[PDB]
Parts: sequence; structure tokens; C-alpha cells
Amino acid sequence: IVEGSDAEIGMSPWQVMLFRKSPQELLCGASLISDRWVLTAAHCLLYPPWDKNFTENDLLVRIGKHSRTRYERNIEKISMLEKIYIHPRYNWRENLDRDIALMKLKKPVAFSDYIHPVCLPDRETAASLLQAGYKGRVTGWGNLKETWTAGQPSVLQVVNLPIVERPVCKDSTRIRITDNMFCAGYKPDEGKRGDACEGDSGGPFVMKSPFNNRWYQMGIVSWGEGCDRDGKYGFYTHVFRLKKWIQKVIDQFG
Amino acid sequence: GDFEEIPEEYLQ
Amino acid sequence: EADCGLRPLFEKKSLEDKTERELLESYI
Ligand SMILES: *[C@@H]1O[C@H](CO)[C@@H](O)[C@H](O)[C@H]1NC(C)=O
Ligand SMILES: NC(=O)c1ccc(Cl)s1
Ligand code: NA
Ligand code: NA
Repeated sequence: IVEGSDAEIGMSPWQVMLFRKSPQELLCGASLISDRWVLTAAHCLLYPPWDKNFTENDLLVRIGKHSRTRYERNIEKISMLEKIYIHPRYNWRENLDRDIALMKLKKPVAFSDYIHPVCLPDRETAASLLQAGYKGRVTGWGNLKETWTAGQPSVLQVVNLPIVERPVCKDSTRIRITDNMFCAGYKPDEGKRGDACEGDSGGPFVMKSPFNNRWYQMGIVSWGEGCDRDGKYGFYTHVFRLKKWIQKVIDQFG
Repeated sequence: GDFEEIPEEYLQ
Repeated sequence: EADCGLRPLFEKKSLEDKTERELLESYI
């Protein structure tokens, strides 16, 4: 996260770290949506152009974390994966359309002050809150800037960013933008900055409903062209649009 | 080496 | 879940985090 701040303890208790077993390293963010299901970006698990195609046994998820690199004894919980589910129409060939995946855990994770699921939006909450200018919140342990000399945070970072008008999103890039994406970030003339960056993808873009005071995951950190560049925006998977697939997977395999 | 080793039980 | 999106250290205690108000103020 660029131009964010350190998270408060328990601020994002649905935050999940996708962790490579060997070598031991951060791969991506992710989010807890129930005691057995974790949501992330498909490209965190499958991206053939970079020879990426992880199997369940390659990975762990670490839940309840705050520190990036520390083993947070008595606080974090580390879970093995039972099964990965990638959206069947995830478009890794072109533009990361439908950049969404689910991971079922082998055992349920115990909830605590530090571990708690986020809500997925209903149609109405999505319609009401997915509006240009409305801000959501992005969290992760990714890099602090696009370019750095070996740069990376001690603890989970947080940044609040406004949703951007679709024509502005489209006009910022040569990539084909679909209805399964939205973009967020400040415009060059807006005086504030911030973005996701490398290592944040797969993590959540959340909004706090003013109707019921619950946090909803509206987006998944999907892609950007650099980090925090003027005139560029981060792109997020539109969770509500893909929710029928989420429900189908959980209903069938849950 | 950046990350603290996690308990071996999670790598079995 | 029925209890989704309510944080033990924040909403469950009626404590606000340091920047959630920025989000609320944008929902115009
Ligand atoms: C990824 O790996 C699985 C299992 O090894 C394989 O069946 C699948 O075809 C691979 N997908 C791609 C796009 O290579
Ligand atoms: N460089 C990156 O990985 C990203 C920047 C903005 C988003 Cl969203 S992902
Ligand atoms: Na364009
Ligand atoms: Na930008």
C-alpha cells in the first residue's frame, strides 16, 4: 500500500495473508468470508504467463495478522487449504476479467478479537455504495512504493480511496475494462494520493454500510499499472457481480 | 530470511 | 454469517477506528 498508514489492531480482522510454503514468502492478500472460506484474486493462484499455477499443498493462509514478517504467536492462525476454486471464466489471457477465487480451509478457523469475517454485499448495498466519489478501504502488506532499494511495511497498511467514474477509469488505460471491474484512487488534481501495490493483490476493498454499520467487501485488489502513478487508478474485482458464482461454489462444496 | 520461521507443524 | 462485518475491537464495543469517518463522509 502506497501512502497509507499502519492499521490499528483488529481494524481488518478479515485480512488474510496468502503465504508460499517454500520459499516462505508473501504472495498476496485475501479475506475471510466465513470460518472455512477465504476469498482472493484468481491471479494470485493462476497466472500462466508467469508460470504460476499453485496447488493447495503449495500454500498456507495466515489469519489474524498485523505484523508482516513476524510469527504472531497466540494471535495469528495458520490454515492449510482443502481446495482452490478459480472462476471458470477468469480471463488470464487478456485483462484479468473475473479475477476471483475461493479457498476452502481444511479446518474451520476460530474467531477471535483478531479474526472475524467480512460481509459480502447484497444487490442493494452494492447499488447504493458503488458510486463515484464514495470511498472504500484497501489493506495489505504489499510494497510501500512502486520503486525502492532493498520499501516494505512492518505492519498491515490501510488506505481509503474513492471509487472513480467509469469513463475516467477507462480513459486512464489501454486495457479493456469490463463490468466485472471498478477502479479507485484520487485524481491528479485532488491533493491526496494512495494505491495498492505489489503484494496487495487479492486483498479486500471494503466499505462500511451507513445503513447497518457493517463492513462489506465490494472489491478484490486486482491490478494496476505501477503504483500510485498520477492519472492511473487501481482496478478491483466487482465482488457483487460475481457473487452468484461465490454462492454456487459455497452451496455445492461447503 | 525476511519472514520469521513458522512452526513446523504447519509445514507437514 | 449473521455476525459478519462487525469487528470485535470496534463495532462490537462501539469504538470507531481512526479513519472510518472519512468513508462515512464520502457517502453523500
Ligand atoms: C493448472 O494446474 C491444474 C492442475 O495441475 C491443471 O489441471 C490446470 O489445467 C492448470 N491450468 C492452466 C491454465 O494451466
Ligand atoms: N501494482 C499493483 O499490484 C497494483 C496497483 C493497484 C492495484 Cl489495485 S494492484
Ligand atoms: Na482507454
Ligand atoms: Na493514481
